[PDB]
Amino acid sequence: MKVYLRKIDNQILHNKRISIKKGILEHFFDKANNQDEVDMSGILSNYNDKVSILLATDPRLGGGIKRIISAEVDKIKENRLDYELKIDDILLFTYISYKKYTLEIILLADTRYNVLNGLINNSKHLLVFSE
Amino acid sequence: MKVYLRKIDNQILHNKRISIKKGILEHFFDKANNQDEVDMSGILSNYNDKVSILLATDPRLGGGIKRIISAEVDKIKENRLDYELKIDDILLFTYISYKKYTLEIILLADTRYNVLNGLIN
Repeated sequence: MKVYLRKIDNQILHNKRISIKKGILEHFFDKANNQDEVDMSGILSNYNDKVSILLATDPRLGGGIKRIISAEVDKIKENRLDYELKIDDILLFTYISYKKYTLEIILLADTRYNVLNGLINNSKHLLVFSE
Repeated sequence: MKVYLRKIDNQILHNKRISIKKGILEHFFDKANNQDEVDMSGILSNYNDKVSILLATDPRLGGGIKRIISAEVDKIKENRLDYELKIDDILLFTYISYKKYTLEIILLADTRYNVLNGLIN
């Protein structure tokens, strides 16, 4: 299994597309080419959409990436009435199969947060491998 | 950076080695070739050694890997004398930078264990 952890920052909260480093493009998104697409779905919402790899300037996720995130935020708001996606929340991407992924938001309040935040340490990006 | 989580199982204990699968070789050990070495230190011990990637005959970690693991075991034994590496303990490898790694044993009782085991499963 492989997982990609990304901490939310103002650039994500503001921009329409999330930047990723080259290591992530190769080791997690399978060396994708510009304008390639992968399927991605949100864990709480089962909202599924197409997310694009944009390699101009630097590697970025686009397409449906923010709609998936927003759908997950919508599910969390059902239980956490006053919740907005915020800085230092963690995005957890799971590789399912080739060009298929899942996405989950790890809140500060989540029981997994301290350990996952512990692993991310200083970076904003981390790949976690197992098996 | 990246992290590789390897649960101790009966194969590791029986075969007395950490096998290397193709995906881990490519994405965590940077497509190392046979006999390439990386630096690796144990977290609790700060014991530093060289770990070889041995692809001939049975792909595996080699070189100093056994000395790093036991050095961590020895640190754990300071506070739990009967501790031995056991099934379901988790090996936490961290990629620091190119050819440079750290290793830590996560026991069942470590407060990090349940969350890390959750990722594995």
